[PDB]
Amino acid sequence: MVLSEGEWQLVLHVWAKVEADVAGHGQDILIRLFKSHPETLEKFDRFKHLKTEAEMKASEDLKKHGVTLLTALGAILKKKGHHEAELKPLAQSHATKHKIPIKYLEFISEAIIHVLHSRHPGNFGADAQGAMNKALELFRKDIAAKYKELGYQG
Ligand code: HEM
Repeated sequence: MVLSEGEWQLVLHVWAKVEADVAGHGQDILIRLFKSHPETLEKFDRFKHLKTEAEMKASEDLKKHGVTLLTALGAILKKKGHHEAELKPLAQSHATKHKIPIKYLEFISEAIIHVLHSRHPGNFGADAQGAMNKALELFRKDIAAKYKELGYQG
């Protein structure tokens, strides 16, 4: 798939707002993902034990990882499709070390879209959401193709 420049602009305009508070968006997203699909929490051996949203909100570690995650995702979006290099190390660790099924990447894509919609309704109308969705489908498709070359296709 190929996004047009206008779609990338809609994606990088709402991402510039996310970058005004990387840690808070990172937290929101991971929590939304763990509340919505609790099974994904089990993948994190470092967070697994957290029992409530209040415990999640108070975890410094979780908030630090959320920054790591968004930083990595942001560097991929700013490439505007030319992300081959960035994707390599990410696909290798999630497919071989962490073992993250494609289905989970769909779950966190849904969490990202929920959170932008709640925080940024004025910059995340229907067209901007269809473009973000197009950009995350691209990402998932390329990661899935790499998973396959690596021997996991999960
Ligand atoms: C937007 C999608 C994703 C991005 C950009 C992303 C990015 C990262 C980054 C940059 C790291 C650290 C370096 C490395 O291990 O590669 C990381 C680690 C990790 N990620 Fe992801 N990730 C994504 C989705 C997921 C999902 C959906 C899960 C699981 C439900 C997952 C589970 C983990 C785990 C288990 C670690 C290790 C955490 C720790 O250090 O103990 N990732 N991910």
